Amino acid sequence: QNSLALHKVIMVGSGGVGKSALTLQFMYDEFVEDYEPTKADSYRKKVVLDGEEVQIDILDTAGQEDYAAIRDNYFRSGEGFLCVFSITEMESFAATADFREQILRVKEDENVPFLLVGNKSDLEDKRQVSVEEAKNRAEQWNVNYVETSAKTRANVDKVFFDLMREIRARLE
Ligand SMILES: Nc1nc2c(ncn2[C@@H]2O[C@H](COP(=O)(O)OP(=O)(O)O)[C@@H](O)[C@H]2O)c(=O)[nH]1
Ligand SMILES: [Ca+2]
Repeated sequence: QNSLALHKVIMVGSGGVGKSALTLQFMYDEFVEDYEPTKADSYRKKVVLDGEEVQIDILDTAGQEDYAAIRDNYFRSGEGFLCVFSITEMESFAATADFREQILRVKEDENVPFLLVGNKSDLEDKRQVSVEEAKNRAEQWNVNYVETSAKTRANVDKVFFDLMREIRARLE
């Protein structure tokens, strides 16, 4: 009846960027390459965050919602956001602006816990989005930029843990 902190994370970003692959790497320690692109789902896991046992809830969104009101309701439920793009697809980086605005409209707080996540860092030779331009956007938004690979696990725990650290600090 002792209650753990429950950190509600939402994955956002355009299609194919790695939302599900990041989620499933974090949850199950597997790189999953064919996860149904239209499927949204939630995941929960106990994690030890800076020595404190907590629960993380991850909503892996898929952009499928029947109404804007439904999408906004999901976003309103979230406490922090991983805003993912693929470093190999410039258009997915451009699309992060829309997710940022959607989140800000619902959460009404420019300091909402939020990381800009450039995924597919193992595909450096296919990079379309420079580190510099992504860092500059993160600086404009006052968020951290982290590059990840769901394939190699690089920075996967970091993005989820660092987002939980922002939720913990900012929603106190
Ligand atoms: N090389 C590489 N491929 C990735 C990575 N993350 C996702 N993928 C691939 O990109 C595709 C889309 O990933 P997915 O997680 O389903 O994208 P979502 O639509 O954002 O959920 C799949 O074929 C994945 O295997 C990554 O970090 N590196
Ligand atoms: Ca997905």
